[PDB]
Amino acid sequence: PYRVDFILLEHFSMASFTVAMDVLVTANLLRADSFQFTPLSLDGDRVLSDLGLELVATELSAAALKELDLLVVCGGLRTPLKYPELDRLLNDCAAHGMALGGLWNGAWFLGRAGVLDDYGCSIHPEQRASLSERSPQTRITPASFTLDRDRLSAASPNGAMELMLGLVRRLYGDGLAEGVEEILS
Amino acid sequence: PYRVDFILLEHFSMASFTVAMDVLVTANLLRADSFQFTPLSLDGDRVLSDLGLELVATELSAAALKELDLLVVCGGLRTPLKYPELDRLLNDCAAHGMALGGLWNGAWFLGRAGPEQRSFTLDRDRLSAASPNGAMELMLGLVRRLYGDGLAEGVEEILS
Ligand SMILES: [Mg+2]
Repeated sequence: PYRVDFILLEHFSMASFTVAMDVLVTANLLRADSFQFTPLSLDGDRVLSDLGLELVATELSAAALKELDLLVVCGGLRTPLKYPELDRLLNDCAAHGMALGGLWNGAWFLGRAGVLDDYGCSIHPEQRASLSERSPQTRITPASFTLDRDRLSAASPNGAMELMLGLVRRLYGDGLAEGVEEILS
Repeated sequence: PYRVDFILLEHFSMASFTVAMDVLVTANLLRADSFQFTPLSLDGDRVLSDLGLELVATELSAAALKELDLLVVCGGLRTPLKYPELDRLLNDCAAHGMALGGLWNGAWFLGRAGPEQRSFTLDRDRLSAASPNGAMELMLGLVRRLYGDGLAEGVEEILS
């Protein structure tokens, strides 16, 4: 069971998050227990999305990240660029051997944390300039998603759907991913 | 501001419900105070979506259904075909002319009045949709009607 958790930041792109989840759930629909996932919050059991809706989430536990294969930072247009704690948290997750990710502008955070050094990534245009300024060793891919080793990132909802399809393809084959796509699309 | 409220039933289609909300929030981005909305629950302040995620909602209230210009029934595949209160309450809302709608198979509950056979359709003041994509056009038509093709076309360019 590939374990992936999503850190939902305030004003996170709901469409980015829900489409990525759809892919992982639909994958399970055709192939049992392929993925285990959990929405996570840095502070609280509720996170507000860019749609005004709040989602219930588990309060992140530095310890309970240990059993993870992938930690994804979910941001959005109005997502505040703070959360200084994410820097050592992601660095340690990177040291531990975890794959790391970001939707919409989550790559900005992976960038500041120094975990995209000599890696490609996708990020929303609004934060492209800052990401390059803070992380010179990070390359900006001229496309909506990026699958570079253990660094997965997307700049848009569609990029996020392709990103998780890329993940499904890399783990269980073109067969499952192609099947997942048929249902969703 | 036009008022639309969504009743989220257990296992409701998240994708279906979210894209609908996207159209409205987006319209508000292009034209302030265009819409107002609230997710509603028959029991508890939390509802399990079809994706395993739970959204915080507001428990349904009759006295509240006074400033509502539209009410929608959001359902999903594994959603149970029950909820008795959906007869008195729906008919009561129709008893006020109030607009009513349904997403995915939330039209079935509409059938207790007027593959769950029983993508979208806008019939006078009774809206419907049987797919996430149908939910999009559904709310786009709502905008096209209450505000025109201009604002409606603008929203369509953003979501995609
Ligand atoms: Mg720092």
